Amino acid sequence: DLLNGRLHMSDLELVLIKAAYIPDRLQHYPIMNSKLNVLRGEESKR
Amino acid sequence: AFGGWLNTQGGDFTNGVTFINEGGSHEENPYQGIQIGVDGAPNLVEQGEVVYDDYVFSDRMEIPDDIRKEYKLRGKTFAKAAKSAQRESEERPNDPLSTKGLQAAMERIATAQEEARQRKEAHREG
Amino acid sequence: AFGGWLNTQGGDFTNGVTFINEGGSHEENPYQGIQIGVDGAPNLVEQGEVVYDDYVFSDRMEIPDDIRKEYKLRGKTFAKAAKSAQRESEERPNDPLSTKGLQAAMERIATAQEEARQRKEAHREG
Amino acid sequence: NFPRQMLPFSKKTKQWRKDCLLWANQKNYSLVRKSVIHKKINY
Amino acid sequence: AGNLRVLRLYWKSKRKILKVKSYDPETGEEEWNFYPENYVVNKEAGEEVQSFWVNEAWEGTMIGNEIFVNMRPRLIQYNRLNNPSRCHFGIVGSIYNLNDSRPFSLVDMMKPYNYLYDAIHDRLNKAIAS
Amino acid sequence: VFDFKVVVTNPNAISEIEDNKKNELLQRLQEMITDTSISEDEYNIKLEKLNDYYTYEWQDIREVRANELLNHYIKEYDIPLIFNNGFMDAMTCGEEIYQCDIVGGEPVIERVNPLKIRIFKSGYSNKVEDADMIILEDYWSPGRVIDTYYD
Amino acid sequence: DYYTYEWQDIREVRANELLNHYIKEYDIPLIFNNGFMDAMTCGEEIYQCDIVGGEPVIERVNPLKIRIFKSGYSNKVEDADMIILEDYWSPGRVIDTYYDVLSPKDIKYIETMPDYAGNLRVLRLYWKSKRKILKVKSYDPETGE
Amino acid sequence: TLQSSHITEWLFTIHDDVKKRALECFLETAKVALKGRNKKFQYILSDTSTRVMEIDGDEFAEADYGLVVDNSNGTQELQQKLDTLAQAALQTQTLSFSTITKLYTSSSLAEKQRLIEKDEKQIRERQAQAQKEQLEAQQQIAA
Amino acid sequence: TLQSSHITEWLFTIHDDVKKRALECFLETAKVALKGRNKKFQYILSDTSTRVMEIDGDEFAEADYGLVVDNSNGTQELQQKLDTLAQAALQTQTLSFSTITKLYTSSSLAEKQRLIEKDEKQIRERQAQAQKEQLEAQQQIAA
Ligand SMILES: [Mg+2]
Ligand SMILES: [Mg+2]
Repeated sequence: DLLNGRLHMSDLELVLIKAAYIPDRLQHYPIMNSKLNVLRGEESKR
Repeated sequence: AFGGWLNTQGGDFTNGVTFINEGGSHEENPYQGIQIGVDGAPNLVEQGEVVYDDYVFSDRMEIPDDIRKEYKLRGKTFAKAAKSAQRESEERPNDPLSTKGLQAAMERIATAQEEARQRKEAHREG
Repeated sequence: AFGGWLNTQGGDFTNGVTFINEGGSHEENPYQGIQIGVDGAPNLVEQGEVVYDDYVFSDRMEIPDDIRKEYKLRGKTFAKAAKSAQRESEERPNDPLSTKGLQAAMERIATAQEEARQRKEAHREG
Repeated sequence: NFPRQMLPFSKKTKQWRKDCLLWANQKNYSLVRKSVIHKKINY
Repeated sequence: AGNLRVLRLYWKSKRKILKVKSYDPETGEEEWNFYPENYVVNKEAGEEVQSFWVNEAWEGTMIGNEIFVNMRPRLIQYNRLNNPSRCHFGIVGSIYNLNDSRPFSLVDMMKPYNYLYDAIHDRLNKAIAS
Repeated sequence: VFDFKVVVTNPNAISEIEDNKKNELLQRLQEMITDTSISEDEYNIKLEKLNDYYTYEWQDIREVRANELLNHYIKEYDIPLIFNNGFMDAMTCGEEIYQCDIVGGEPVIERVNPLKIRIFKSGYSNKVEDADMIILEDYWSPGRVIDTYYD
Repeated sequence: DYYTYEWQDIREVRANELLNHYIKEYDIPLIFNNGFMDAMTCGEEIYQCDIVGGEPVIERVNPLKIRIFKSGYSNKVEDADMIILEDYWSPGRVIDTYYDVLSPKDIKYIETMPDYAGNLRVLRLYWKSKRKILKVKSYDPETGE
Repeated sequence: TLQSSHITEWLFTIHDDVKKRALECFLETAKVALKGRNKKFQYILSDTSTRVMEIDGDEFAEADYGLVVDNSNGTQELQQKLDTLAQAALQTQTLSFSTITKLYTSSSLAEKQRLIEKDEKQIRERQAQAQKEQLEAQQQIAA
Repeated sequence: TLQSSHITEWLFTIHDDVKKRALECFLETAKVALKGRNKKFQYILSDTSTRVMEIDGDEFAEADYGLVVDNSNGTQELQQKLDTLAQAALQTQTLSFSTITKLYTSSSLAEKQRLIEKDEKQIRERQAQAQKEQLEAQQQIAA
């Protein structure tokens, strides 16, 4: 899900939401995708 | 022509059976027949008969019940029996199973007609 | 067809046994049998017999108790004994152990049938 | 209701195929595709 | 405009076929073949027959609401040599997804940044105006 | 680079059935050239033309036919532009779909809009060919329906 | 020219022919790329080999849809004794894989489902059973070996 | 820029896979189209190509006959090797300019392979028979 | 970048091992599928390849017969050596164009090895019989 751009707020804190809005939910910025993309792209051209 | 052909998608696909219609009986046609080809050079056919792999199914003839029960024919005349055997192949000329089934059914009906013909000529000569 | 075959995963795998079924007795078949192959050219077989490695196991013949106790057969006929010896090999035709066991059992049953036929022939000529 | 497809070829008549097409007209969800609204927003 | 709604349906129907076990006349080599349901098994020759239901691709097109055209099995059966049930339509494609999930396209990952860019540049435009 | 050629996966793999089919094709061609050639006037020309096919194989003839079909239609339809448009759509949606069909008796290949296709009954399958039911709803011009369904 | 060949050479030629043809046919490299991504995400890379329709096929297994039991702290998947693969297949796929064994009752079951997606839960069990086999010691008749 | 190209090589790889499958589907569609009484295929195909359809089994996929659409380094390498081989054959007076043109306008690797083989065989046979002719001429002169 | 490539070469190494084992698995799967009455294998395989299954050793893994799927520097070096050696053999008139194409279209190191050996033996025998024929021609002239 992280690689597909979904952040589970129950995976980084205790949730004291289910509404898809930032004032209580947290944005995800996919900065990990490029790192794995480099390696898979190198795998193809080996 | 809708007889033995599937003219769809801008093409003309055939299952091999040749619906020979619109000409007329041998006696009613001044050239005595449609004259499909030249091979006996006068290869003549009438409106009721159909052809598959250069062999003719007679529409004038009838299937005796003995030959209906074994070889399991459906039509009353041999031509109608082939018009019943090829119905599944008419909508799917490119299916390998349909071609094999048509090949087998056509062989069966051809052998049935040969048996009918030899029986008839034997009875007539008797 | 399920006769000595394991048709699974879109394939046709056999253990070498040929269940020659659906034909009929020698007298009831107009062609005197199924005529599996040409080699004596008329190699005829009936519905109850089974073949392994071009050796025919006969169904009309029975198993003498003397030949039952030695070689440890199970069926009342030789065909039934072959159908009982190859039960394991049907579901696993690829296993090396199954092939070795089938070869050994078929050799045993073949020797048993040869002994039975020899005894019957000697008794009849007696 | 989508008509029965486990039939002989003879019983797959004109009305059967028309029923199939009428069902298709009567109509989406998929397990590995985004919604059409998402794609339209992207475009 | 003056166009016609053309709805084309593709679907895999199920067809009854027969697997026939027949012996080679010359050699004692049992063989296999596939035939339609109308094929009569040749008894008196050892032809064992078993019936299977097998996929078959069908098509049909509605034009407007009154026209019904080309309702038949697809004449292009993308058949395989050994499997009569392996067929499909002319449609070929793929999803650029990860592990059976929905596709997280490039536009999807760039879109939040574009929205933030639009918001910040709206602030910039208001500041310029003021 | 766009060089999509049909290639024999095992060019040095020949079997009895391939040889039999090659012999059937050569016999058929021999009968035809015997029929068309008018009493030795160009019969030897046909033998000269078909003598170089004795060193061919069944797989070679099939590969040749496939290559001429694909080459001609790639050069005709400008298929790489279709693939470029599909690639852009894949970037936008992660879905790249193409339809191949027979129109007017010729084969044609078209790019399916992802918003105008309904794919039903797939098994978490990444490929579109595994789907059991597809609906394509688009608004065609009258000319196109007549060009496709005149017959 | 095959008189100059050897048994190992003929076997190698056959194996290379098979792998060459099927690697070009299936684009096995793309399957390996997807498996590499799955491995980087999970630390797990799995592939299934099977016969479907009479041909050998190769698939990438979802790490979330394979249950591996009775392994010995082994990083390899081949060492497992029981594997359950639970996935949802389309009716077309199950008929494409099991036409030769599906009964008319089962096909009616496929038809008679309500189909409110319309996929079928295909659970496949793999388990290592045990068989009783005999180790028989025999002397070569010609030589006392 | 290479390490940046790695980031999108996954996208390009799936694209090439989709292209291969689409071309295979189009090839099968064309195969079916051949048996539809279209005279266009009489012009873009040769004789033997138009008689392949007469043989049985044309209704099945080409992947089941050993033929696959391929765009890989292997096929491009093979094409390059064949082209340089033909160029080397032109030198040494082994391969004729007409057949060189045929190779340059072939579009099929096996076709050019068989052309090279044919010309090699023809030239070697001509050399052998010329040698025999010279030897027998000398022998009869001595006789 | 090389020292950074070292950081992920462990991932790539285990990936290569998994790929090797998967290909051995697929090879055994194909071996079992061979003996299942499929006509596809008659097209992608030769006659000897289809006849190997008739021997009673086909039920076991190819690893037990001295055959392994391998992608290591040894095999690439052996391929490069064989190809360069064939190129050197083409010049000096020791290897035929047809057999060169067969090497380029082999996929098996053993097959191309045997092709090179066969061509050597054939050409050496032809050379030797040429010398013998010339020598006896001179001898009978003198006689
Ligand atoms: Mg032309
Ligand atoms: Mg081949």
